[PDB]
Amino acid sequence: LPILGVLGGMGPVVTAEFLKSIYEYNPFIDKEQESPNVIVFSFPSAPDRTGSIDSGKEREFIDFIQVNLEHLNKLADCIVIGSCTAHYALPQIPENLKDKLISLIKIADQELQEYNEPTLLLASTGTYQKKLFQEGCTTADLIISLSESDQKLIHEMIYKVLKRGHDPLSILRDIEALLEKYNTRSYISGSTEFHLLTKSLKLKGIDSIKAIDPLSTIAQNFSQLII
Amino acid sequence: LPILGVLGGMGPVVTAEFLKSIYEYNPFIDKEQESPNVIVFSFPSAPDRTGSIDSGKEREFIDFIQVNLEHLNKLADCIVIGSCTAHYALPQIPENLKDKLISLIKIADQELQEYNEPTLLLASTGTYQKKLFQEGCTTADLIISLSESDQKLIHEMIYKVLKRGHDPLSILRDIEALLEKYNTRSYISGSTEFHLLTKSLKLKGIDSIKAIDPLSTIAQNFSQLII
Ligand SMILES: N[C@H](CC(=O)O)C(=O)O
Ligand SMILES: N[C@H](CC(=O)O)C(=O)O
Repeated sequence: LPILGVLGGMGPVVTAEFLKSIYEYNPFIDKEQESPNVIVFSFPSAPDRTGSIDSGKEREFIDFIQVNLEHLNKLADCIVIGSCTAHYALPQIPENLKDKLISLIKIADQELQEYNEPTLLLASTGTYQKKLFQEGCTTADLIISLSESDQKLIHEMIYKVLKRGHDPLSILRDIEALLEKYNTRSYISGSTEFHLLTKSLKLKGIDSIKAIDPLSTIAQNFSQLII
Repeated sequence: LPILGVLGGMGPVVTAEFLKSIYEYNPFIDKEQESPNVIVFSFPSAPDRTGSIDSGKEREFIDFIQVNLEHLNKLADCIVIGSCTAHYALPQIPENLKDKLISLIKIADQELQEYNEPTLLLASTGTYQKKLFQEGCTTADLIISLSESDQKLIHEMIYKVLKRGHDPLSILRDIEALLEKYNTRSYISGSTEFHLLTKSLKLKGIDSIKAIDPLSTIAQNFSQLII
């Protein structure tokens, strides 16, 4: 049977919610033996991703990712890292451990190709600084980049609201204002913590915003993707 | 840093919710590097626990638990199995793999000693048949056992409602009626799926019922228990 391995804890709140999403979107028909097999390493003790970018101890962070990829390579058939920012480590990791990896950057890119409309990349300054989406996406011309001022406001939303488990709907007004400002009906979850907002919107039946949210997509399409 | 290993997927819905509970009840102060480190094996492909009791393939089920305990023994400092029923396998597993194990039966027993009032064991027929609580708890005289008719109604709640992810509050009326019938203000989560009801009650501020719910307790007391 096909096993998904999640290297998560980045942050833990969204890591936990992602696991809920998997079984929410893959309900069983008769017996729960049908349902997805998943291994989660929720290690919040990973050194902060955006924090490690402003240090010589990117090295420390890349080691974290490498050792845990070694462990999960032995245990899982596909792997996901529960942080977009964290994908910056991948050029330093040997090609063999990235064999099973399913990139959140690539998943985002596939969705955006199908959607084919300008879309606002909501992400941390560190994700922006590492230019993961602009360098990684075939659809980069459809990505609207936040200004530096708005990047910091998003960083503030992620850390002061979403990572601390507060109601993701509490930032919806600020987000509609950004979408309205940058003149788009659509966002990319450049930070995985926007999985939490994506869920709260779907739950509330707000279908006016189009979320390109890789963790949602991985959950929805678990049967097809994991083999 | 201290790592909790969860052998779960039994069922997956409650396994996912338990991981949410851990970070809900252990919010970080400044940085999320503070937060709990957890490994989850959510394998719903485990053969049904109550189902395996009515077969010669208890053997198949005990092997599942043993191999996964071997894996988690190498990776974690404490282990929990996310099924009460599943604890029936433990007499067959060698003492060395049970070193790190934190029994849900024992955790329930500790809580009930402190509470010290008659309490209704809500559980599957298979948990009842294996007599895990009556044989395992020092406080067994405080446990009120369901009749066989009511055991089947609970089995129906677990499988038709809670395991399929439906609103745990949808069974609250039926549960108040059982507590009222057996003349008590208190239940034991003999099935782990009653973690889901315990959460939905705490969220709704219903403090009239006292839940002896081991997964809640493990989450609340993560710092103290995990070392
Ligand atoms: N939430 C992660 C960054 C992190 O907090 O590690 C991301 O995808 O951007
Ligand atoms: N939910 C489990 C039984 C199971 O479904 O495996 C229990 O604790 O009873």
